[PDB]
Amino acid sequence: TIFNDHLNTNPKTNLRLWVAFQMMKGAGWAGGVFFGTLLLIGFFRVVGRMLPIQENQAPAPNITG
Amino acid sequence: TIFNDHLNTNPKTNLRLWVAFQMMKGAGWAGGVFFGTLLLIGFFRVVGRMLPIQENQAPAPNITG
Amino acid sequence: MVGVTAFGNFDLASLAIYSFWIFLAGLIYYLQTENMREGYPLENEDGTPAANQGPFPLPKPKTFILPHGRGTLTVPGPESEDRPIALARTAVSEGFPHAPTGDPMKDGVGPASWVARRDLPELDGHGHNKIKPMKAAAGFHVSAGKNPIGLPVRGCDLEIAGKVVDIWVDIPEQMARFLEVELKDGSTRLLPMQMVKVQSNRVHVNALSSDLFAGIPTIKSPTEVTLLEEDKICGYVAGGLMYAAPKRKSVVAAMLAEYA
Amino acid sequence: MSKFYKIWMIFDPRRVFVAQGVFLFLLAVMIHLILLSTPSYNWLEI
Amino acid sequence: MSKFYKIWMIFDPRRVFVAQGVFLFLLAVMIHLILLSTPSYNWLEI
Amino acid sequence: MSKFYKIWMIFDPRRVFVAQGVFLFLLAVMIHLILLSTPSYNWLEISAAKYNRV
Amino acid sequence: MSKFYKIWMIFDPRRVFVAQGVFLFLLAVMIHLILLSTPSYNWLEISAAKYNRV
Amino acid sequence: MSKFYKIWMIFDPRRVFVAQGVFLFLLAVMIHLILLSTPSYNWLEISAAKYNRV
Amino acid sequence: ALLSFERKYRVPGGTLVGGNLFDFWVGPFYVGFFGVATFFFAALGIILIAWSAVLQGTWNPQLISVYPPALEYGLGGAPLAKGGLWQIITICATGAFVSWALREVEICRKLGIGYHIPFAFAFAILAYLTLVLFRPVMMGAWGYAFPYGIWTHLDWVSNTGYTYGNFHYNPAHMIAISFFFTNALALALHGALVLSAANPEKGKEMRTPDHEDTFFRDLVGYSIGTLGIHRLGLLLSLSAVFFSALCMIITGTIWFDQWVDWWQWWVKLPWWANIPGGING
Amino acid sequence: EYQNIFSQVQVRGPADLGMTEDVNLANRSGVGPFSTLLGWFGNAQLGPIYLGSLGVLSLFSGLMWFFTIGIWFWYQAGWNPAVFLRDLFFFSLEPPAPEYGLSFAAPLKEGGLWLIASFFMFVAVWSWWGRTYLRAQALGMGKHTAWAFLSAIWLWMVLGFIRPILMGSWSEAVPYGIFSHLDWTNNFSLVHGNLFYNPFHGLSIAFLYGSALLFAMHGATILAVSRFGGERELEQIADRGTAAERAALFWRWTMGFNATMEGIHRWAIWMAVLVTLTGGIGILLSGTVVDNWYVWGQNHGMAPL
Amino acid sequence: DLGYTGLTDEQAQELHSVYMSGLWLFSAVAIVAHLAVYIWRPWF
Amino acid sequence: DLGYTGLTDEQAQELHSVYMSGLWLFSAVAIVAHLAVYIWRPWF
Amino acid sequence: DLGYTGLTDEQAQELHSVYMSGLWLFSAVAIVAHLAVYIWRPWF
Ligand SMILES: CCCCCCCCCCCCCCCCCC(=O)OC[C@H](COP(=O)([O-])OCC(O)COP(=O)([O-])OC[C@@H](COC(=O)CCCCCCCCCCCCCCCCC)OC(=O)CCCCCCCCCCCCCCCCC)OC(=O)CCCCCCCCCCCCCCCCC
Ligand code: BCL
Ligand SMILES: COC(C)(C)C/C=C/C(C)=C/C=C/C(C)=C/C=C/C(C)=C/C=C/C=C(C)/C=C/C=C(\C)CC/C=C(\C)CCC=C(C)C
Ligand SMILES: COC(C)(C)C/C=C/C(C)=C/C=C/C(C)=C/C=C/C(C)=C/C=C/C=C(C)/C=C/C=C(\C)CC/C=C(\C)CCC=C(C)C
Ligand SMILES: COC(C)(C)C/C=C/C(C)=C/C=C/C(C)=C/C=C/C(C)=C/C=C/C=C(C)/C=C/C=C(\C)CC/C=C(\C)CCC=C(C)C
Ligand SMILES: COC(C)(C)C/C=C/C(C)=C/C=C/C(C)=C/C=C/C(C)=C/C=C/C=C(C)/C=C/C=C(\C)CC/C=C(\C)CCC=C(C)C
Ligand SMILES: COC(C)(C)C/C=C/C(C)=C/C=C/C(C)=C/C=C/C(C)=C/C=C\C=C(C)\C=C\C=C(/C)CC/C=C(\C)CCC=C(C)C
Ligand SMILES: [Fe+2]
Repeated sequence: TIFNDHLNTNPKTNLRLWVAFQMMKGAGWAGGVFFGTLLLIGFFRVVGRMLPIQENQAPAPNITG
Repeated sequence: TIFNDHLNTNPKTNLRLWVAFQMMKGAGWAGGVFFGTLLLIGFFRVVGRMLPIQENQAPAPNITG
Repeated sequence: MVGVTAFGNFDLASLAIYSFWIFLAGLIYYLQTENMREGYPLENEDGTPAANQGPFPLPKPKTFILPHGRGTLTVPGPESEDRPIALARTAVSEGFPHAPTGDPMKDGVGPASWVARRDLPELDGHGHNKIKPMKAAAGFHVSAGKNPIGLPVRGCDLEIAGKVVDIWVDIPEQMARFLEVELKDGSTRLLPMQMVKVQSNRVHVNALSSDLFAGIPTIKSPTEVTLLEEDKICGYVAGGLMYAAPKRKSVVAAMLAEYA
Repeated sequence: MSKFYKIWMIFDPRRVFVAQGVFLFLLAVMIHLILLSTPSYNWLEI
Repeated sequence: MSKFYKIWMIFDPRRVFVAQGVFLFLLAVMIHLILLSTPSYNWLEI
Repeated sequence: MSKFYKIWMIFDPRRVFVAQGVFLFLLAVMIHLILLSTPSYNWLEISAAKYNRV
Repeated sequence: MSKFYKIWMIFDPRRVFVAQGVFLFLLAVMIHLILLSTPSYNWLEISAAKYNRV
Repeated sequence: MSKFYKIWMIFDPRRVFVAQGVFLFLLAVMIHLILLSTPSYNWLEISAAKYNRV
Repeated sequence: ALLSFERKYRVPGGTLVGGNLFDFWVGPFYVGFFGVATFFFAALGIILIAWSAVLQGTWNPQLISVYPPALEYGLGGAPLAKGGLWQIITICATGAFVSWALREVEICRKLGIGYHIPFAFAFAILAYLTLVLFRPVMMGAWGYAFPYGIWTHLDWVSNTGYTYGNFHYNPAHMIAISFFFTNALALALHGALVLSAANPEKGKEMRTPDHEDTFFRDLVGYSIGTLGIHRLGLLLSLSAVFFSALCMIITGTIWFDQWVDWWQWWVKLPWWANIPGGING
Repeated sequence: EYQNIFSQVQVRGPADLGMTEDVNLANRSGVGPFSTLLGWFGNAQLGPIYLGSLGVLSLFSGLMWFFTIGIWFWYQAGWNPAVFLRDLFFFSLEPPAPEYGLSFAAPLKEGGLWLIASFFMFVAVWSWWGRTYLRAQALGMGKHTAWAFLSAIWLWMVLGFIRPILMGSWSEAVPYGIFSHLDWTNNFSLVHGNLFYNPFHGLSIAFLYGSALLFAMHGATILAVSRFGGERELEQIADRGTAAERAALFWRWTMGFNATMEGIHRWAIWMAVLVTLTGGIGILLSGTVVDNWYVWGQNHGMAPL
Repeated sequence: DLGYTGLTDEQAQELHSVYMSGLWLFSAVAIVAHLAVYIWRPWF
Repeated sequence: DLGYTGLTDEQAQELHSVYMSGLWLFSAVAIVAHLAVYIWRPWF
Repeated sequence: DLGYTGLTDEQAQELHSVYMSGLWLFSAVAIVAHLAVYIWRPWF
């Protein structure tokens, strides 16, 4: 790195940003998983919208009461 | 800093966290302002709740239509 | 005379309101014209006159006859500042800061600026000197509040750079003006009262630190102070707020600097 | 498009990044307010 | 409570911080679902 | 049209770019609010009527 | 008309161009708002009536 | 009429030209607004009536 | 361009946010980060008032009015055409005022002077926020705030005052009015005194502060001094605005009746409440 | 930070008897006591006050005006000290009824005393104006204070003397009483339509708000540059210093224009004078030319209908 | 030959020529817009 | 040869070229948005 | 080559590249959120 304008910050704040970064690695991975799951559910919901399920429509398989 | 376990990351990611940090300084200040404003409004709303404004209640000062 | 019109809806209410609009325009013009007596004509950043002078022309000059035989001041007039300014322009275009070339406080530029006034003390109505130390004044004594004489003086870095010897008071005005603060160099400096926080055990100076107390411009004569050197002392003490910001032990400043 | 990078030989990164953070937060708060104002898209309902 | 700091002579900070980030995000998403499930405190109705 | 570039020997780029950014954002907000004000082109209300949200 | 150019030996280009830009934008906003105010030439309402948006 | 030019040994051109520009624009806006106010000479409403745009 | 003396003061530094990103001038105006913000907000607010003029149907500047949402909307949003433009303009005005105060801080700070001026402007900002934000939020609806019109916010003042009868009987109101009148009196006296000292009988020497003290001690018998008069001016103005904000924050919130009914308590105090005669009884 | 709002330590010494040009000192009294309470804010010295011919005239007339109103208040309470204590703000010395018109034939008890007190008040106020002029003249100063006071007197005269004569009735002057004169104000507004739609009323309010504005601005500026000796203004006019420059540059960088140490006081005096000048004009037009201001505003593009 | 702004004859001519080129470009775009609006809906 | 900002000819051309590239990119995005809106719902 | 800031060509390219990586990450998160909202409840 030739920028040499960020290197002037004190070592304590370097540590600070290091661990802010550790936590955003961890839970950015977790967020990617959760929101990819929602996008998958959304794809299936759209496919369900475009199909004529919504006109001829099945009875309940199980009682639930 | 004696930790010496964060210093092993490459300089490019040090730059990365440096500017992630710049942006969270800026807009953490902005968030503090916005949410302090909401807490002030909430304090006034609570004081309004506990007072008997809600029983004897003023007519509209201006027409608005 | 209720409600007859000269034409349309125009009556004395309308005549009065329009007359007032005209009078207000004239009065605004006059007020700005009176306020164009200092600082004009306008000039480029390199000292040459600007192409701008404004919609408002300069007024005719008027003469103040100074009291106590000090002469006459006639304004507007030719204004130079009779001193060199140690600044270098940052950009070639206009409307940009001029950075100091050497030490900023101490060449006297920026918040540490001063003006070449008359190197004479201002006088009271009767002709004597206006500002005067307690010992030189007859009958004056600290009358209420915490007497600052004999207290140590702490700078902005939480060192003590000297301690208070005397108070300079303003005779007709009956109010304290300077702290004569004496160092263990042995020479004395002057402290504006509005720059010092007098506490129970300690006289705090947020402006300056210990190492800058010695640099304060000293006084020519030891019982009097002239206008020039009042600018000089006040400008340095005040420019200490920005130009001694690094050396200062402030919780909030260190807070923000560590974050920044 | 390729050489937009030289914007950074014009602007100091620190100041630009502070301004950009403030701007982005303010814009997000703005839009969440426009959505909150309409009877639909006001999610804070119930 | 004063010497809780010695936990870091037991645990490597990197691993702990990754795990803690994952845990906190998952817990927040959980609670959002709990609020979303009840007819009141469900903001996605509108 | 060819030598319009000489405007930059008249105007300092920094000030011009700050002013231009402010102007462009203000103009965009202007036009978006004007569109939102009219019952048509208020895209939010249009979608609300299309899907019967209200 | 040939020597109108000497106006620039009277006026500083920087100030004149700033004032001209401000004036032109303000005039354009003026005229657009005047057009939007009248029931005709309010192009938004015109297109709303033409396409039966309401 | 020949020596009216000596007015410029009385008045500074810069101030006079600024005042004249302001005056001319204000007068033009005056007259246009006066025309727009009257039901006739409000060219907008008139064009609306002639082409039956209302 | 520059005053004869301005150049030695145009130095870098003394600014809260943004280093030297906006640490430059545009003509005489110092810009700064908060100058950029305040120009944005002021421009947007003036534009939205013009767009209100378009929607309402008038181009008369004295008839343009931007009304707040009606009472039924409560503290929520309203359509732009019937109350939302008022809300956006209010946000723009608040942002512009706050940015103006912070820009003033930056300028005070580059020049090395105290922060009395942004202090005093904050009082006016808080009075405006009392009228527009605190009281209507405490009181239930945006419809209790005033419209943005030259002659229609006077209607708001009149209606709000007459909701409680003669508003003259509000006591914090009386204190604020006394402060305002005293402030105008002090301003007239101060301007006159300084001008008369600097411009004496015609062709004789310029006066001194001793002459000012002598004149005013001859007049009434107690001169306050130059520092005293400036302190008293700042404090009179700030007290007036503070008591205005108080008298309006308590109105319709802890007091709901006629204000002379408030004054009624002194009359009914035990050791005269029953005596016949006089105005009362 | 020290804010310079209150002195933190005080000093005092010999009293200042004041300047001695063209002033007859036989009439100047002796210096009074020093007040430690007043000293925390400004000067602590009280006196000496000048007691001249106009001083005695004004003191006599004002004392008799105050005494006349007080004696009427005592009569109006039935001579009961407790009733006087409890109804002090409700008593009123009310002018003659409309049927007397401008005549001085009103009996003592519906407005003869009002006329007597008004005569005393007239003499007191005009004597005080003359005294202001002469006190300025004795020291060789300008007459600016006299003319600002003349503006205030113009509003006062319109309220109590000129407008009743124009309307041909003493019943339309202001009663002497706290709540009674407040009700006179409210009823004046009610009778003539909104005074809010009186344009000169609006101008008067604009200049009162401007007085508060300008004087907060100026007090704050002078307290902010008092670290350079900014409060010493006559000398900054005489010999410009860095306080004057920093103040001018603050206001120039803030709003694009500034003033001078001298000229801000021209702004101040005119801002304060215009209040009562436009107020007097508005009250004089009120009822004499317009008797329904809301309708007038409707006719003049001010009100919607 | 006044020299209020400091520019010479050649500089003045060059700046005025580039200005006028910009002015006529602006005018041409305005004329195209005006013709488009007039054809779309006349105001005379 | 006229100079106020202190930039030279080559610097001016370089800065103007990169500006205009940005300007045409902005314009292209605006045209795409305008066509999308026009197709979605015309205003003429 | 103006260098008001003081940066060189390589520094400029490095800073701009890391900026743009951050910008596209922000944009991707925004697109995911927008698609989620659009699927949940369309505005067109
Ligand atoms: C040609 C074509 C025709 C055109 C026609 C149209 C003209 C358009 C004009 C547009 C306006 C232009 C600018 C005007 C403001 C100029 C101010 C100025 O120049 O100051 C210089 C000068 C500065 O003095 P200085 O240099 O500091 O003194 C140094 C000396 O060493 C020491 O000197 P000194 O200590 O001896 O001070 C002496 C002097 C200096 O005064 C001061 O020190 C400043 C004090 C400011 C307060 C003054 C206001 C007091 C109000 C008095 C009563 C008010 C009620 C009147 C009734 C209301 C109207 C119906 O005192 C005065 O001048 C004030 C006298 C007030 C008498 C008012 C009598 C009733 C009105 C009669 C009109 C004529 C008035 C006098 C005109 C000639 C003056 C020489 O101050 C003045 O002269 C004051 C000017 C007073 C103007 C008139 C005041 C009332 C205005 C009424 C407005 C009504 C509008 C219409 C509405 C209703 C209609 C139905
Ligand atoms: C319901 C009531 C009406 C109304 C009715 C009136 C009437 C009626 C009048 C005013 C007047 C005024 N009103 Mg209004 N007013 C209303 C609403 C408002 C509102 C508001 C926000 O609602 C405001 C800010 C104002 C403000 C104002 C002032 C601008 C103005 C008075 C100037 C002044 O200082 O007089 C105070 C100063 C004086 C009276 C001068 C006194 C001078 C003399 C020399 C003093 C002598 C002192 C004496 C000797 C005592 C000595 C004491 C000892 C020495 C201790 N009004 C509504 C619409 N108002 C006046 C005016 O000018 O209107 C155009 C007026 O007459
Ligand atoms: C409500 O009341 C109503 C309206 C009904 C009735 C109103 C009546 C009122 C009273 C009407 C008042 C009218 C006034 C009195 C008329 C005055 C007319 C005259 C005095 C105006 C003068 C005009 C002359 C102007 C045009 C001068 C033009 C000259 C210039 C072109 C250049 C000359 C200037 C200098 C000298 C040239 C250069 C000099 C060199 C040698 C240095
Ligand atoms: C209510 O009233 C209504 C609205 C109904 C009617 C209103 C009527 C009013 C009166 C209309 C007023 C119209 C005005 C008078 C029209 C003025 C038009 C002209 C004067 C505007 C000028 C436009 C030219 C601009 C576009 C210039 C562009 C040039 C730039 C692209 C660069 C050129 C700048 C410099 C010279 C280039 C670099 C120089 C180098 C060589 C150093
Ligand atoms: C109410 O009225 C309504 C709203 C109805 C109608 C309103 C009408 C108004 C009049 C519309 C006004 C429109 C204005 C006139 C449009 C102007 C558009 C142009 C002038 C804006 C320019 C955009 C170009 C921007 C995007 C530039 C981008 C370039 C950056 C990406 C980097 C380039 C900056 C420097 C040169 C790069 C690095 C320099 C090097 C060589 C060191
Ligand atoms: C009222 O009008 C409404 C609101 C309705 C419509 C108006 C809308 C307005 C007009 C829209 C305006 C939009 C503006 C123009 C959008 C601008 C967005 C800006 C350009 C987004 C730029 C974002 C830049 C990103 C955040 C840059 C990030 C740089 C990084 C922080 C540096 C290091 C990168 C690291 C941290 C990320 C990847 C590497 C690791 C270690 C994760
Ligand atoms: C125990 O305490 C004692 C009894 C010893 C004394 C205490 C007295 C207290 C209770 C005095 C109370 C005084 C009241 C409260 C003062 C209130 C004054 C009110 C507020 C004045 C307000 C407005 C009055 C102004 C407008 C009057 C203006 C009238 C002037 C223009 C002069 C009028 C000119 C007259 C009509 C000319 C008549 C000439 C002769 C021939 C009759
Ligand atoms: Fe002052």
